Amino acid sequence: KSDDVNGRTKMYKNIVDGNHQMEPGMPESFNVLLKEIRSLGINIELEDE
Amino acid sequence: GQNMRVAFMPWNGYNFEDSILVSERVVQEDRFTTIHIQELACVSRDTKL
Amino acid sequence: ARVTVQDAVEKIGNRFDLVLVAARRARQMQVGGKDPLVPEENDKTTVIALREIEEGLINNQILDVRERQEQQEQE
Amino acid sequence: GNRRIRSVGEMAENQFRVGLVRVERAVKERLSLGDLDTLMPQDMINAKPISAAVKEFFGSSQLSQFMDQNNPLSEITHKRRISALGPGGLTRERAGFEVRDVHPTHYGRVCPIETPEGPNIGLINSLSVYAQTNEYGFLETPYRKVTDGVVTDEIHYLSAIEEGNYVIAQANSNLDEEGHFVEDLVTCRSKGESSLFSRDQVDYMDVSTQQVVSVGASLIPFLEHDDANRALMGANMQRQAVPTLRAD
Amino acid sequence: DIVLNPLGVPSRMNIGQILETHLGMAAKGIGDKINAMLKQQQEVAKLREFIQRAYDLGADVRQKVDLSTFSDEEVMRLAENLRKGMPIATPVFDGAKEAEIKELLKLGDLPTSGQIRLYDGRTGEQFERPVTVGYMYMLKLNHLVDDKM
Amino acid sequence: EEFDAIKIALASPDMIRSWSFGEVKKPETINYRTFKPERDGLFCARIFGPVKDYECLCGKYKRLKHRGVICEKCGVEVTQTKVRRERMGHIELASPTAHIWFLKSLPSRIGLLLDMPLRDIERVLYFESYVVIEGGMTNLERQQILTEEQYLDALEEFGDEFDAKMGAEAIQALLKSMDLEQECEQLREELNETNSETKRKKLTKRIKLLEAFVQSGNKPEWMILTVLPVLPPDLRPLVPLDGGRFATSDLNDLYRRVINRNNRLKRLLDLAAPDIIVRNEKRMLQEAVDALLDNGRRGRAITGSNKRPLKSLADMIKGKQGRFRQNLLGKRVDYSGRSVITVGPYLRLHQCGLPKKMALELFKPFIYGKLELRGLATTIKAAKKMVEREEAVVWDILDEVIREHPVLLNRAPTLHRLGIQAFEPVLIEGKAIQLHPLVCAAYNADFDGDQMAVHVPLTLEAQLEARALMMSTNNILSPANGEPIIVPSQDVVLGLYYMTRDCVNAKGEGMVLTGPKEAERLYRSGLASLHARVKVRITEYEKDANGELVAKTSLKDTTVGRAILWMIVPKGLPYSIVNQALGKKAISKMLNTCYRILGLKPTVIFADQIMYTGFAYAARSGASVGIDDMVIPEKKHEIISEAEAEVAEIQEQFQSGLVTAGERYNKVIDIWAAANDRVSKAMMDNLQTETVINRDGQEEKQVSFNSIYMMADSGARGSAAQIRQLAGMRGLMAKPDGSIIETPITANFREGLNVLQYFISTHGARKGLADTALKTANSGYLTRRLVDVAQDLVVTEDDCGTHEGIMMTPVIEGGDVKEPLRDRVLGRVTAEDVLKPGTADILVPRNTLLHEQWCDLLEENSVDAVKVRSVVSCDTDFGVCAHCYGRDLARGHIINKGEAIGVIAAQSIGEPGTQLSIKLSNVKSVVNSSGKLVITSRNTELKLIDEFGRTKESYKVPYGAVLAKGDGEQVAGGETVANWDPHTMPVITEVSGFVRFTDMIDGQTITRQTDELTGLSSLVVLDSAERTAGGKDLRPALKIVDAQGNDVLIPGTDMPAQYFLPGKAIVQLEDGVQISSGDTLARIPQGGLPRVADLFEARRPKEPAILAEISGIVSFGKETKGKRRLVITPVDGSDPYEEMIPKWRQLNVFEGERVERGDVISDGPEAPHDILRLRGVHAVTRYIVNEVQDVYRLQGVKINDKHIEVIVRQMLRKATIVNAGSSDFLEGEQVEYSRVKIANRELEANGKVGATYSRDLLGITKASLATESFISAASFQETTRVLTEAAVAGKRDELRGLKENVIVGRLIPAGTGYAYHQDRMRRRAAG
Amino acid sequence: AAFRSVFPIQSYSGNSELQYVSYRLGEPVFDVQECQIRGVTYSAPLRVKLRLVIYEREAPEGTVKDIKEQEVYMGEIPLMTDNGTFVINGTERVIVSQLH
RNA sequence: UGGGAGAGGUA
Ligand SMILES: [Mg+2]
Ligand SMILES: [Zn+2]
Ligand SMILES: [Zn+2]
Repeated sequence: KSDDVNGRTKMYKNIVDGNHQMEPGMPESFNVLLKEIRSLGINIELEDE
Repeated sequence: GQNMRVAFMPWNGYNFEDSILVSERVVQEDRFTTIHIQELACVSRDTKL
Repeated sequence: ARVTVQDAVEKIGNRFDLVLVAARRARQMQVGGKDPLVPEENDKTTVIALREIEEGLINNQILDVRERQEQQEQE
Repeated sequence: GNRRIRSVGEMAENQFRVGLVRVERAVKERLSLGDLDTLMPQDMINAKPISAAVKEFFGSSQLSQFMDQNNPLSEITHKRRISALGPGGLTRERAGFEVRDVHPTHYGRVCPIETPEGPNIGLINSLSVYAQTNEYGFLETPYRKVTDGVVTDEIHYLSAIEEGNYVIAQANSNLDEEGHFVEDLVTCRSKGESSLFSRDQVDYMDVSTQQVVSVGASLIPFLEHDDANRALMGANMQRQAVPTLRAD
Repeated sequence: DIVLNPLGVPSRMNIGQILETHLGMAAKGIGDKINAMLKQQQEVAKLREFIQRAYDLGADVRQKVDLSTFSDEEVMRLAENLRKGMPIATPVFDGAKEAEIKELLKLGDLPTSGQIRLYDGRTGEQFERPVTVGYMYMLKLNHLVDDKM
Repeated sequence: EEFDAIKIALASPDMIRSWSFGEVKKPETINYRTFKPERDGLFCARIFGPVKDYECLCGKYKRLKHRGVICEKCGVEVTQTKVRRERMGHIELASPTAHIWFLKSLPSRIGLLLDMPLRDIERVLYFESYVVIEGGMTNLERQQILTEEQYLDALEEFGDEFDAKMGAEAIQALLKSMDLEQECEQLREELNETNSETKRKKLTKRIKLLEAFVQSGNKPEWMILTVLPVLPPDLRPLVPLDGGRFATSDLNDLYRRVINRNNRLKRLLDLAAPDIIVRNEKRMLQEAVDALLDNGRRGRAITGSNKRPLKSLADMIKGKQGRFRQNLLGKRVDYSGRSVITVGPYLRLHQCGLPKKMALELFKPFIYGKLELRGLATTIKAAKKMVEREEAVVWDILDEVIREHPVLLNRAPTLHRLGIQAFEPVLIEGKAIQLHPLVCAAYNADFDGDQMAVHVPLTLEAQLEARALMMSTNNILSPANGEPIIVPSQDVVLGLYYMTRDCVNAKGEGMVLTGPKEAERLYRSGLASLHARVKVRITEYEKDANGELVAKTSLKDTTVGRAILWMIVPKGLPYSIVNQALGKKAISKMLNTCYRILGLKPTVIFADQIMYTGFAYAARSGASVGIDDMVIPEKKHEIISEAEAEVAEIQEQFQSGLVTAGERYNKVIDIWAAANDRVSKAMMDNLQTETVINRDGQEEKQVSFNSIYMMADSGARGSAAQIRQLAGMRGLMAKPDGSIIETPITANFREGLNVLQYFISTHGARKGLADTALKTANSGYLTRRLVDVAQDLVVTEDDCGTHEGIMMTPVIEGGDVKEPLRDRVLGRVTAEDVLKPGTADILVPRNTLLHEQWCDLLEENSVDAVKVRSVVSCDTDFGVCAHCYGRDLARGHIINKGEAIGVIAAQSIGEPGTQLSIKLSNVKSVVNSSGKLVITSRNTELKLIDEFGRTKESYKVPYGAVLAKGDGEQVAGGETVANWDPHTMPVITEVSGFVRFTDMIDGQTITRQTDELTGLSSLVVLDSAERTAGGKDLRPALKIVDAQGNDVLIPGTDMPAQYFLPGKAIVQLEDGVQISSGDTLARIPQGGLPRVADLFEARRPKEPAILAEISGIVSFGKETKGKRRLVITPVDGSDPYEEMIPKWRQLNVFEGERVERGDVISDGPEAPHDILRLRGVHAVTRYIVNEVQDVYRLQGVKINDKHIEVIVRQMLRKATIVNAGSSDFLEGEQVEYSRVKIANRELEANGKVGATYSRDLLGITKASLATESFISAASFQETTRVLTEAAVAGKRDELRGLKENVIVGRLIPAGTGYAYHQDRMRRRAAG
Repeated sequence: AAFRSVFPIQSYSGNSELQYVSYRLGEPVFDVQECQIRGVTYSAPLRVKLRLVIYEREAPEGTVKDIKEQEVYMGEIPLMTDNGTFVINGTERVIVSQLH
């Protein structure tokens, strides 16, 4: 219901398809936050496992 | 405002916590009917195209 | 359980996995099209699933053995 | 007596002076080095800084407010309003409880039951009905001078510090035959506090019984039977009333 | 016209609500009697006598109105403007007492205690206690559900 | 997109070049004639991607068929324009510049690294002075700052040998040249010979910084930027306004300034510029980069056009309006709307009235889905026109969709969790939501313009979560206490009170009725009244031992109304709950009784029927408010005139001058207080029994039927003080500073105040009215701090299996019990079995949840105290177990696992912030010669035991007091049997003999003078300040001796009883008199929400009660100092441990006593740091819990104590190492207590030494900032400092908590996400 | 007062100075309803007579060399209507008094 | 489109 773009498009077409189920992902404000802490010269990254 | 015939009594929970029950004659006689004038504008601008 | 779900909580034991198993049964009725074991009474699939849980026809291990026997009869 | 009133004419005079020195510097610089025979005053006086400063003030100062125009009481209470904030005044976030209280010198100059009920509560006030200003800007309120017990019809506007010396009678004290008080132990207020006094000691009397309250707080009937927390909200909520189809 | 809640009064202590209700009941009673005389088309002397009696009614009030100087067309015009209720001034901290409110209620042939016996609208039965009925002055604030919704 | 950590570190220049997509080289954003970006500008399409979706810039490649294609005419690749918010650039700086965070975010991270002053570092970076880097000669040492004169003379002197530079390049050369391992070895060997504590703490700071660097792998020169990254252009957009003019982007302005000054520095460096111009340009570039990173930090803030300071990247991260606190911890939301609420009194408990237009807008994709599934709409334009035209088939589809689809209803501020509740909507015509009248107490929602927000949940998981967790028929009880929140409010209460009242001769009394249906028929036909006493045949069901209901019918003596209410009381309850005049407390106890006996669904149906019958019969009552119903007592003028005569008498006494102004003011305050309470009692009597006039035999009195009294007495609305101000007297109104005015307001609101009385009352009116605003600000801030300290606390286990716990005793402080044991223990779990001989020798086993009947078992056996487990003593690391928390108070049964008890605890504490025989213990006492028990120990208190074995009374006996009675005997109650000296404390000896004035000189040790008012020669002792030359090394000791002169002896010890007495101890007795055993010798004279905040922030008071450290003999330390010094000599150990005591601080214990660890030696409020350090965890929990519950019990607020224990457990999470074990925890550094316990667990597993720790009570803010997760710490507070320390240390958040999984966006480890998170744990562990 | 606070003004040396003579206010171009319709402020032209003299520094006291007195236009000031309000850009504002 | 200030208001 918020800043997850693929999740909200898929949620709209899943509701119209009659299948009330979401597949969520990363909110875009978190990527905004990652790019701003990176633009402060500080390497922050989602460590994969 | 207008002078309203007012009775002080609880009426079936329809004036429960600072609520007000109003007769339909106040809506028929158009006592608290207000006029709300609203201005919309349309500007014709010089687009470079 | 169109009013309250305390009877279905008394059936299972824990509201959180009650929500999860009712969600899985409601997905099997909404997506999969499997038969509601309780009569429908023109209801949404979530209330049909909660009615089935409160009646005591399905559980977590009952749903697991049901989908396992479907996987065995197909594959 | 330590807080004066800086009104619209004084504020626009100061912004005009700021624009005038901002252009006076440049015209003195031009008169220093320019030619002399053909130098008119017109091409060296520039109307840009003065008009820019006074238009900036009148359009977007913190005290140039879009007027409330719900009913006539809204506009008249806006036009008789007193703001502690703005350029040179306080700030809303860092004001304590001491500036947001009813000082005893507000009797007749500032209303104690008309103010907003949010984070703006003691910082926005309302002028009382009979309140004036001095030539210096201090608030003053009228009193009837009593002489030898005879309460006359002579009216003196006493400022905030002058009334702190005398004993001033209450407006709810009884008079007869255009004479004197009907009792001996008469209530009064002096030097902040308010205690009982004799009927000959008194120096002044309030000019009316509605001298304390503002304009909007003096439209409430039976205000004296109201709690002040609800009278405040009634005086506030009268200014939000829409005008209806037929007046009544 | 409006049914308010009585449980909002004794916690917030705004008794000017109740006193304005009683004085409005008295004022509307005077307006009802003037409207009855005007609808029956009685006389100019009856109207002058009754309006004068309603005017010089208070205890030791400062207003002295006298319809002897009022010509008959002005008394008919005044009764026409008063036929919807006589307006009543009441200065702040210089009000009307409950004795003067009850005196105006006794002039208007209304109950002195301020309360009449109301009947139920739907069942037709009667409320078991007398209910305070009068004429408050209501305003319509600018927080409308057309703008909030 | 799977990940299990978030890792932060410093950024290499090659790392920034690896994120980069091309160098920004020119400061232009866009062309302004044609809105196209410039080549290599700040908005360039060749670097940052194309502008249109799937186009190039020149428009040659327009279609998606060239999906990724680098064009030839422009060079911008055609792709999505989604890449303009992912592709960063870089700027190659022409000279190195320092990062502002690692220079100014204190501690400075470079002055902590090189051990240099920040003034010297800034003087180097500001091009004001040189600094040498390497000295080939011995004359110059490293990190020595030279002025320019010294630099020139050393440059002509040594020629070429040394090399000193200036600016950020010098500091980068220093950080490149330093050697971290050799510096760490040098500082570690320096820490051995370090005896100075300030050098030790500074050295541990520097050593931990060096060790963090060498364990993270960051090079230390990366704190000096050489490449500068550039934010992507869709994260700093150009927003055109309406008038063809773009709006000011502050990040674009700061980036443009950096590019301009960098290009000018490149041109100056190429042009072989003079050194003054080059140094000025480098200084301007350094300050421009520092402004871009954090504008208002180093110098003045660089302003924009409107004289505001520009926003920078640190401003975009930090603050309440920052990215974290405004877009990650809470955000705007689709499928949501708002409107004004009204009453729906026709609804059930699970229904809300939702408008048609609102639900039609919120539910539009569901309507499209059902339009496709029913076939009425084939094209999307047809479905759009069908929903837009609002056809009747569309309304039928909407009624089908709304059906069994809960919506969430929320009202700001959400102070606790019952401000979001799920309802099933009813579609009503209108524009206002219709809230049910019983949930308005939970929402705090009256109907004077409150608005509420609807939130539609979409998935089946969300719908079932709303149905099974957040439905309004699941939230019957509070989580804070156990009390129900679905309580009738004022109109239900007035109706049920008026239904169950009684009269004496009403109508048809004394009839005998067949039952409730006949009573209803009688009242509805009108043959009887609602209050007439009748004889009703009543059948009631009671539960057996098994869960069945048997009936027993009788004839009761009721009214008609109680019979009518029995028709809605369900089967199972007795009749005694309906047989009285029901007020608010009786109605809520009826609902609670029905709940505990029957369950959830009968309580829901009973609350709805209660609401309908109360509303209908209050409508039938007609209870109005009139001006005659506020009856003034006739005796008011008499009491007022009598108090006027009394104040005239006291004023006449002041005219006579025998009384002063202070005693006159106090006496007139007592006079008007007595007059006010007398007129209030007279008013209340004449109001509450005004219906004496009755009939059928006589005039028989009864409870009144006055309207104002019925509203006050039913608990509906009003209280004694408000009815007092309505009818009796207004009272004593206070000045704005808090002083009381000597004349009160003597008129009520019926008569009406005058001008002066209204102006007096406006002071207190505006005081309360401003107090509400400032208190809701402070309450919101405190609730935020509490939630952020206790967010991650989840029940993760089932039983830790420990034997610690807290001994819950009934609070008996004062002369009364405050909370009994049943309320203090109902719902806990016993840490041990009950073991008393007692009355019956009860044994309840360990680990049992104390139910209601178990609490009645404790009542009937009169048990005194019981040790139960708490969350502060749970042995589960990373959470608590279910058995150390006990009962889930919102549900009643034991708590499940996966519950956010910390969020529940913090909301429960921060929600009412807007409402803000004889027995002796510690017996060290002797008897005098008069047979009375004098007391010589300060920490003694008396406990009146009772016959049942409890302590129903306790008092603290003062020091210097004397006890009349003894111990163990039956004490005649009703009087404090001991007597004390309340003003001056005497210096009582316990040994007899004749006094000789030895170890003193009358004239030198004391000031030899008679006392000035009595004439008799006294011994006034002058203090140590004004002593003689021989007074600075000795003190006067009143050595009580025998009749001839030998010193008497302490019995049991060898100490010859000479008593050193301090100054201001006026000895009236002379020599030669006999001193007894138990007599004296001299005399020595003597907001609530901020209190809750100060107790939770662990703030030390300014004058702490100084506490004795150990057990031993207290003496005095080094004398002749301004601060008097104290040392305690132990009987076994060594303690020269001194303490500075200020000038105006007294002493409670003298220099010749035996004190123990934790003994108070100065009066004052205690400090919880000291309480923890000297008395332990259970002591500091009991202190904080009782000190917070004091305020909450004062303002009538009932909160359980496990919530405060949860917060204290979250405060106590830190342990400092004092003796190192075998792990790498050195000394005196704060480590996490759970990790220390895990390390000691594995050390006793593998058989090693183990570590010795000490708990550290931190405040809420310090604990929530020192948590081991930089995302939670940064999203709470001090984002600059938290991200700086975390980036230097190279941490990683493991996303273990609720805030981290909310920010990143996964399921929280609580509730229905606990299963998925432990699934992920077993996957990434067993993998 | 604002004109006398800054006038007169000498040079960097003293060879010329600017004297203020008198000010006046012209008639407004539009009435209040016209400004509220057109969306322009309700103002007035400020016309002030100035005097420019030149000190002959080649002379010991060269008082009179060149006397200019023309009408100067120093911006605009928005007038207050007959109710106490100002019309600024067509909208109606109120300058609230301050208590400092 | 959609950003930032300032002012006032509602609970
Ligand atoms: Mg409200
Ligand atoms: Zn191209
Ligand atoms: Zn354990």
